[PDB]
Amino acid sequence: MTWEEWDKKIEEYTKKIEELIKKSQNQQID
Amino acid sequence: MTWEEWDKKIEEYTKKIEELIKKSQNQQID
Amino acid sequence: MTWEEWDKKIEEYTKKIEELIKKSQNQQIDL
Amino acid sequence: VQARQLLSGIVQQQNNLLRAIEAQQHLLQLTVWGIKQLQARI
Amino acid sequence: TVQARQLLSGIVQQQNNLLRAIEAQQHLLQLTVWGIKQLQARI
Amino acid sequence: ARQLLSGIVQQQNNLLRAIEAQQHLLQLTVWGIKQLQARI
Repeated sequence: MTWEEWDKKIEEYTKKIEELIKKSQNQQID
Repeated sequence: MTWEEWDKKIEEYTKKIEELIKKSQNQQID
Repeated sequence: MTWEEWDKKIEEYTKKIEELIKKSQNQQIDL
Repeated sequence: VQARQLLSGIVQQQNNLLRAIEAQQHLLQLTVWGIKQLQARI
Repeated sequence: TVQARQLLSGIVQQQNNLLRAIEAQQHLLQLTVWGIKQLQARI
Repeated sequence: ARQLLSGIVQQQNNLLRAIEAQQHLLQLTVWGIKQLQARI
């Protein structure tokens, strides 16, 4: 683990969740 | 954003996460 | 609270989440 | 058998689970702001 | 059926598993909220 | 029946995967806090 990787993994794991929320919102509407 | 606003949003999201968990438990016992 | 206990509580709950995520993997019904 | 008011409860429980995940995601986006502002002053 | 009585049993069961991981992540989040306030109070 | 329980089950996988990626974020915030705490 490293700081310059910290800022990289934070941004990529943040987007992984937001897509999974968008996917969970769509599956919810049913 | 200021820490004085940071604290306001923390104790506003926390009080609703606990509320959502309150609902999820009362719905879990069925 | 104390930072001594903070090290003991951070590591205690991380193990509880991993065991709870491990069981969710062993109990996810991928039909 | 007559799982009507059982499935229709699982759906609503799966909704509040989703909202609790969305609210923790906001909370986590408030923590990353604190660590990147505490780092800026170091 | 006996299978539809056990599929719902497993579905309800893992609805409990998803619920308690969210509970255990909130405890971890509140410790991160505490560790930030304590470190902020230093500077 | 097998269309809702197919969707309900699918949601349990979608909610699970969002928890795992959220745990990855939590471990990195704990990392950053301990790297700053060990400096004070």
